[PDB]
Parts: sequence; structure tokens; C-alpha cells
Amino acid sequence: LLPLIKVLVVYPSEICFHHTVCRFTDFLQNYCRSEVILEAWQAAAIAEMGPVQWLTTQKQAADKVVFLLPSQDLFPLAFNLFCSDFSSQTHLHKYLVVYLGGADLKGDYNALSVCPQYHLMKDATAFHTELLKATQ
Repeated sequence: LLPLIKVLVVYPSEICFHHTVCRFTDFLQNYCRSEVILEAWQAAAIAEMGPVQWLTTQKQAADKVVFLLPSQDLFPLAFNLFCSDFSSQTHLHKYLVVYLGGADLKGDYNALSVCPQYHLMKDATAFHTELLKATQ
């Protein structure tokens, strides 16, 4: 296999956050050399699997799952489905939380605090290194 990791990116669907999602995916592909699994690029698979089965399938395919938050469509669904796995010892630190850009989230997602945290772009190097560890 290639030393190439796959990252599932879960993000709030608010229009005002869209530019941040694009910037983050560009950062993942180019700066972090990651294959990206993105709702916006898998409309047909989501339609045919339904949102729940799609999230569950992609979580299993992914090496890392990133919750992308500012400072919600699939976001609350992914949180609900994945949160019990956040501290799982089988997949150590599979779930990562990244803060970038601005937007007003409605919900509460307190269990995200049990995951590794990254504030971009200050933590870009630490985040990149975390992804790279996964090619080991």
C-alpha cells in the first residue's frame, strides 16, 4: 500500500462556513498529503447509501476522522454516531478536532473535548505530524 492516509472531514453545513471547508480541504490535500473523504464530493454515494450508512462506511474506511469547527446537516449526525468511539482504545486518537475560521454553531458537542485538539493555523505543524504518524 501507499503511505497515503484517508481523512473523513465532518463539517457544519452552514453557508457562511463553506469557504473555510474549501480552505481546509486544500490544506489537507496539498500541505498534509491526505486523501479526503468529503460529503460535497460524494453526493451520489450519500443518496444511494443514505447519510447514516455513508457515515458509518466512511468512518471505517478512514484512517482519521476530523470534526471541523469554527473559531448542521451531517455534522450532528456524525457526532451522534461516532461520539462513543472518541476514547476507544482500539483506534487510538482516530478522531481529531480542528478549529478554523468563523461561524455560529447552534448545537452542543461537549464530548469533542475528549479528542486531540488543533487550532489552525497555529497548530498546522502539530496537526500535519499527527496525520503523518498514521503512515507508520
